[PDB]
Amino acid sequence: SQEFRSYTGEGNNKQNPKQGSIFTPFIRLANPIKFNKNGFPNITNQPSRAISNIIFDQQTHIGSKEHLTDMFNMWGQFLIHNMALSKPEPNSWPIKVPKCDQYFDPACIGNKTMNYFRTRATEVPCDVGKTVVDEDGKCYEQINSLGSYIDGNVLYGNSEEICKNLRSLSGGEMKMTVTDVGDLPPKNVPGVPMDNDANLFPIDQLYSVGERRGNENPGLLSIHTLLLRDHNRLARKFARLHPEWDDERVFQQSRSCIIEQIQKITYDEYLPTTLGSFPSYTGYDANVNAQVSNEFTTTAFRFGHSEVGPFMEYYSENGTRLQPLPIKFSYFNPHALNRGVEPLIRGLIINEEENIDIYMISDLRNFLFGKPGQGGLDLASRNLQRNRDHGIPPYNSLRRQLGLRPVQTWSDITSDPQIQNRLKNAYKSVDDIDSYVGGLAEDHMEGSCVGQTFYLIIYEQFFRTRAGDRFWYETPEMRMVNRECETTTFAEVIKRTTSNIGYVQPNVFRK
Ligand code: HEM
Ligand SMILES: *[C@@H]1O[C@H](CO)[C@@H](O)[C@H](O)[C@H]1NC(C)=O
Ligand SMILES: *[C@@H]1O[C@H](CO)[C@@H](O)[C@H](O)[C@H]1NC(C)=O
Ligand SMILES: *[C@@H]1O[C@H](CO)[C@@H](O)[C@H](O)[C@H]1NC(C)=O
Ligand SMILES: *[C@@H]1O[C@H](CO)[C@@H](O)[C@H](O)[C@@H]1O
Ligand SMILES: [Ca+2]
Ligand SMILES: [Cl-]
Ligand code: NA
Repeated sequence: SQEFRSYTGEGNNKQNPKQGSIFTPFIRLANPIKFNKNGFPNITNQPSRAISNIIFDQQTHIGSKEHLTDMFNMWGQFLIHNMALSKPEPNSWPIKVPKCDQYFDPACIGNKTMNYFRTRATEVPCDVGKTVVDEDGKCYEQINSLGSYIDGNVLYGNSEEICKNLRSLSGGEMKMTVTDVGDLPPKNVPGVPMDNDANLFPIDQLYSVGERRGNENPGLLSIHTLLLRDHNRLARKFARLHPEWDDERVFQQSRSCIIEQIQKITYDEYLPTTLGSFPSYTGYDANVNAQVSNEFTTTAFRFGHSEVGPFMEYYSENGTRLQPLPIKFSYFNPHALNRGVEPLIRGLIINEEENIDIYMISDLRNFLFGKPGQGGLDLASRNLQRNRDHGIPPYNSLRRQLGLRPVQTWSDITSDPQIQNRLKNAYKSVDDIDSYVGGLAEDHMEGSCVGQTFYLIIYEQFFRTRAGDRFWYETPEMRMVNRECETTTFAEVIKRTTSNIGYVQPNVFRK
């Protein structure tokens, strides 16, 4: 009776069963400032949408200075969906639109807003860890509505019941939609609630995968598809190798391989690209907590929104460039896979992404439901709100609490005058800068695509989600379990799972 991971994350740490499990408070690297959970946070800086217009506005293409690909940030978005979800409660703190905003209030009605709901929170002890006494006299911490471990929840769901509805229960395989253009994920699966944020298409047309927001964009769904194909491929092998294994055993052995495949790409390919390198595994530490930190998911790792390019490229088998799909048209759009995943994959690995800086494309920052005065969303604003919702300390306060030296003037953050000016325009002091905008404004660390601050927060998180993981693939007991897997590089998984994909570079995150 071999022991396999749970679907929720609990049981991973023997001494602290719930450690890292779903629906548990986030960790803090730095004390939060009072965020007044039950009301609005007391913010003296400019509102989120103002900071968005002043700092994040983008009018031209910059292009990744590190020469990274769209596939790189598709994995980043795929990676975070394995780790953290800040699920909101019906606790409304709307985003105020400045009067006369050309994108959300051209008629100059100064009461226009964008929907925002504060993250689920729970009362915590005031004399434990890094918290703060809220303005109502109690201490609160935000709740991670997802397992903190990299455990394939993106494919298999967050519980037994959801998992056994996504899988065929035959040969240990996952349900799939067989089509004229390869195998695609399933649809209309009972018990698998899928997100429809943009609400362009009816939910019965969305694909049913282990992660609610899997339909967010097609490039994300494509990654889901290939790892599902690779899963059913391994299940057929284990079925032939071990005919005595029932459906449950073939599935788990296949699930175990895919989890290892996800982990290996992250720590052998993704992180060395993000941070320039990464130390080698040093063994499981039962005293390390793998739980996600509030600053990691809220602040540091949200850099990807800066790097998303405006267009999604499509290429055919013979290498011809097809009509690019603009991001704004791809939000929760299953039609993007009508011609299979191969045309997307080709575009993702060849097309260079956007630079990680203060600028965010307008597909994300100025997305509209229709006319310029009725509805829409601003991802830059949502991030600022979330940081202020969670009580992320100011830029210089965070650095101090991370063991870094605080900045003294604007030039200490960057030499680019236009960045300096936009910071002067948005904030009157460096000690008023939001950690999110400050870390983005920093110069990239040597060999990295992020600044010193974000570098430190990201490095600190992924050290723990590896060291604190009892089922980490590099541990002796897990090399034994996964002795018949076929874990390779991401580029080779693509070839294994695609039809006539064409040329694929070894590192699909670069060039
Ligand atoms: C649409 C969105 C994306 C691309 C078209 C996109 C992309 C990324 C990348 C590439 C990331 C990291 C490398 C990344 C990180 C995180 N995102 Fe995320 N993202 C899109 C849309 C959203 C939306 C909407 C949210 C929630 C907005 C809000 O906070 O109100 C979002 C969140 C995050 C996030 C926080 C994780 C969490 O706890 O939910 C990241 C670390 N992304 N995105
Ligand atoms: C808001 O913060 C300012 C200082 O940042 C403080 O003077 C003021 O009293 C605070 N307001 C509330 C309602 O807490
Ligand atoms: C905002 O509230 C309603 C929105 O329907 C609007 O009629 C009203 O004029 C606005 N309030 C102002 C402008 O003070
Ligand atoms: C093959 O290449 C030609 C050349 O432009 C292109 O028009 C056609 O769509 C391609 N068809 C494929 C790859 O099936
Ligand atoms: C915070 O605390 C309770 C414990 O009583 C949790 O069950 C729940 O998540 C709430 O939001
Ligand atoms: Ca950018
Ligand atoms: Cl500098
Ligand atoms: Na997880």
